[PDB]
Amino acid sequence: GLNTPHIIMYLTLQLDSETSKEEQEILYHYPMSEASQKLKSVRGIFLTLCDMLENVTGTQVTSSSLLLNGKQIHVAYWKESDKLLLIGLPAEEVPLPRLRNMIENVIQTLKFMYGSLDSAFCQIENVPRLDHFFNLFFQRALQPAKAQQYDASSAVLLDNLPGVRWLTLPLEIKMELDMALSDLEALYTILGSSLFYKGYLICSHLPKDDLIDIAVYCRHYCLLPLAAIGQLIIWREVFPQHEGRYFLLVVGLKHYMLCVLLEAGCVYVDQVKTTLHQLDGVDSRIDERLASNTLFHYVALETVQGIFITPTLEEVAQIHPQLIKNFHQCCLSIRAVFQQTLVEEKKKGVKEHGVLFECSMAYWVVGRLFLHPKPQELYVCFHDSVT
Amino acid sequence: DMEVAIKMVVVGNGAVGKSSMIQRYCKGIFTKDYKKTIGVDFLERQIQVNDEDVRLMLWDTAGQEEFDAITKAYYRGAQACVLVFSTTDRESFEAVSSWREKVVAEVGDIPTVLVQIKSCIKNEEAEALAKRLKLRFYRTSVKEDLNVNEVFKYLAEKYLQKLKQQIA
Amino acid sequence: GTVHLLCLAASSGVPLFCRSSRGGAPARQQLPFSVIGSLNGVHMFGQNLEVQLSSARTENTTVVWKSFHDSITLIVLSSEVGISELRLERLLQMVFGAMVLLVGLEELTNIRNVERLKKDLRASYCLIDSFLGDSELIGDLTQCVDCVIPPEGSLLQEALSGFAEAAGTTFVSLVVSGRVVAATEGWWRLGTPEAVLLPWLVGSLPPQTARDYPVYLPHGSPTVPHRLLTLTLLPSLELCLLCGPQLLERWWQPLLDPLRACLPLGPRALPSGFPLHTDILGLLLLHLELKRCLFTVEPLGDKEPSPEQRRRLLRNFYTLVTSTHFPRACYLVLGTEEPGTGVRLVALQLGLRRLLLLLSPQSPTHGLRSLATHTLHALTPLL
Repeated sequence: GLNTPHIIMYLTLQLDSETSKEEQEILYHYPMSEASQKLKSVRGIFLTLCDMLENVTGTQVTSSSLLLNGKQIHVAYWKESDKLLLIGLPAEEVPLPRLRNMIENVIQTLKFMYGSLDSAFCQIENVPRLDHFFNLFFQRALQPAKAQQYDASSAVLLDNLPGVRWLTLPLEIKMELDMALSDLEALYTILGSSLFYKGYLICSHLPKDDLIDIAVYCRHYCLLPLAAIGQLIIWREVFPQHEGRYFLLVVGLKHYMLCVLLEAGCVYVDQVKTTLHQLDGVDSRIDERLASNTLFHYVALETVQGIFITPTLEEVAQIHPQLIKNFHQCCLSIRAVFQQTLVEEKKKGVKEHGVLFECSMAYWVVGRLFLHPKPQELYVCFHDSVT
Repeated sequence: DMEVAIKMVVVGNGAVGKSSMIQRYCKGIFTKDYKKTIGVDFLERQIQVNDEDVRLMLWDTAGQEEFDAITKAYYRGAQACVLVFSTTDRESFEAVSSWREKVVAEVGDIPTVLVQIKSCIKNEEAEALAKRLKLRFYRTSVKEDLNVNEVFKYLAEKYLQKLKQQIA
Repeated sequence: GTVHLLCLAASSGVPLFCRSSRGGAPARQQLPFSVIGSLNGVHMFGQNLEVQLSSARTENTTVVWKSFHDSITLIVLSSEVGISELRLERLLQMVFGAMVLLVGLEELTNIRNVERLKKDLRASYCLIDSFLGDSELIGDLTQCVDCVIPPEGSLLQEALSGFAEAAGTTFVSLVVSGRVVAATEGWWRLGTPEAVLLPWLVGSLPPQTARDYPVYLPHGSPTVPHRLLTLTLLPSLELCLLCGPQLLERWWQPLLDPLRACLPLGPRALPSGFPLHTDILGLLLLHLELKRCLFTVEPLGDKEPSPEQRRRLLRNFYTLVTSTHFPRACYLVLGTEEPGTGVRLVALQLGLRRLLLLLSPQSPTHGLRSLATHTLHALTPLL
């Protein structure tokens, strides 16, 4: 809720000024209300903790937990040169691994917005839109319920995995979509593009290092609804972890979301609108595809390409409402167990995990990792009749 | 080792360069960048006083009013205190009385002493306050590198006298 | 595996000692006052602002604070690979329970002076750095007594009852290597921290024929100085007797042979040659209603060497099992993707008798729950 403590803030380390007011070390803090003043006070604890753990441990502070008013609040860190970004959310609403994933995603999004996040927070003209974005951030983290409630329930897990909800496609539909997107590629050059349908990614040529940024930016603004109009013509400069300008276009029409990245060194909108109009003949086919073993649910994920496959809303329509949310909630902890070995592998560059549930009807919620083949993760709920 | 572990609490104004003299005294552990966020800096310097390897837990306090109530938490249990002030600075000259009354009202009556480091003020007035509040003034400079370890040795000797007094 | 335990006086701020067991071995490492002062200061900053700073995790290590009562705090640094918060919190609770066991609530709350407090706690490190270093028991982490089932003989309990009646005490316990072999009902009904502290305390104590030490019961008698008499009649075997050479020969003389059977039974828990699946390389069981723990590491020692490794995997797995659990089960297969490599860890809760298992990778993944149910059915008649 709104009254529940939460904060996002951007302190400056190595304070070298004679003044010691709040604005001296706080570059930007949200929310500026009664839900964050206490953490605004404990900011000094946060700074001392970061500096101390820098001195004693060679690594950065991953996170911390603080018992406020009888409930534990998790705070996640990130230390840059002279700046420390820091977020804080309740544990009962946001578990710690989820909090770390949200912090890394939000920092990637901010770097996608305006260069390094130092230039994101240092400026003042971006304060109102930063407040708007963080209001969306907190309202999504705390009040996801805003086709009903199924996406919100699945969120608590789906945001954790990289990628988008990839929709399995026939050969002909994929081929014609690829041809249309290549025709769209044909002042600026096109790095690539990606088409999403009703919140489901339908076809991508963009490299994953920018596709992930596209996905997280679109999601942070609730641009991927389910069973959702106008002409979204988003046209803005972005900085996708890569000098020259790296502009971005996002065109929306009748459940079609085409995101195309442009390099540098209505002109580019008319042809994409015509492409969407001519592709409007495949919406019926893609809807037919969207419509229509003891395996109940699977969130099979790929890493190198960067996509995950989940059953469609129609598939989950046919104890199931409890099943999905319990499965996602437990897969969050299984995700934590797996990110332990994932960061171990990243250092190099464990095998699986299983669970019973009887909140009824066995469950065998099983997470599996594949590192010897192309890295990927699988998460399955199924009955215990056959294993 | 059986260290006595006497706790210094040092109170000044934050703009008198007390951090400089304390860093000059004890090397290694500094933790200098915490007075602006929490309000106290923690330092240590073991010193050989009268056959005793006395451990000195120095707790520098932030002179800014931003950290005052929290500062009151660090005074309690401190085995001795030190009031620093500068001959050049004026505010600390009258702030020493406030610091003394606060430090004695927080934890209690302690065998402490003050120190003037590194003019706008006269030595006679400093002696006046010193004789007024039972402690002796010390003439200290950032360049002489003296009249400070004697301060700490004297305070440690006072605490050692206290401990050997009530141990029996 | 660097680990530092710092005990601080919350009211004053002066640390009590810097006990640390870096690298498992009892290294006499002195943590510089920089970090001690800084952690104490952040703790008082939180306490003043009515916000309890519990823990802070970094990529390498993990630090944790907590405040017992009002005047005592304990903080830990720990760089061991595979650390979770709950292990550290149980360690904190157990060290505080040990403190109140050895010095009592008096001189721990309402401290007249902390110098004599540290001088008194000088007689208390040994159990603490036994805790912090590598240990053969997990009773600290699970808060359950590391009981070992006797060789299916009521003669042990009868002899213990006779000894208790002779000595006029209801708190008597036969313990081997810190593992509770037998005890009267009063010892079973003992409070949660000291029930596991006392056998551990004696295990950490130097081996002597007879010893008399004063303790305080964290449950029941936090202030009453109960005297504990420890008698080591046999190597690694000990008898504890609590009170608020003709001492054992009239009861324990005919039981010398079973006690001989208990000399190797300590490290090798469970009845000797118990019928168990040969793929199990380490067993760990809990009885939550009775708070009784059974932790054995050598059911099959030829494969997967370094039993301390098995102990650490079982402890970490228990931490994750408590994280998820708190007709349910969970398993974790670790190691390389190559078949025949790695280990399996299984856990099953049935009838408030949560049980853990460590297995060779050849064990059937599909039958892991079946094997756990079989082990639970084989172990339920034991206790």
